[PDB]
Amino acid sequence: MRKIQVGVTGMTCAACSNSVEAALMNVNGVFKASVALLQNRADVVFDPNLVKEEDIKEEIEDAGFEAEILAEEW
Ligand SMILES: [Li+]
Ligand SMILES: [Zn+2]
Repeated sequence: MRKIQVGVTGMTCAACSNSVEAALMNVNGVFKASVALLQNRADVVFDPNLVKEEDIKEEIEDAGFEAEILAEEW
């Protein structure tokens, strides 16, 4: 696995953050998704054999938000 810190804009309630988490957990290859409503962040642990950063970004976009990778954690 690798871990990325994704920036997300548009989340303004608990349901929003939950929706982003749910969306991410439905992406094949994503092991863990932790969303921080207050910080415009979604931290994602994923298997690069099965999914990449762009796909993670796209899943968040498809959910209804805007996203870009902020940093690689490990
Ligand atoms: Li925010
Ligand atoms: Zn909301």
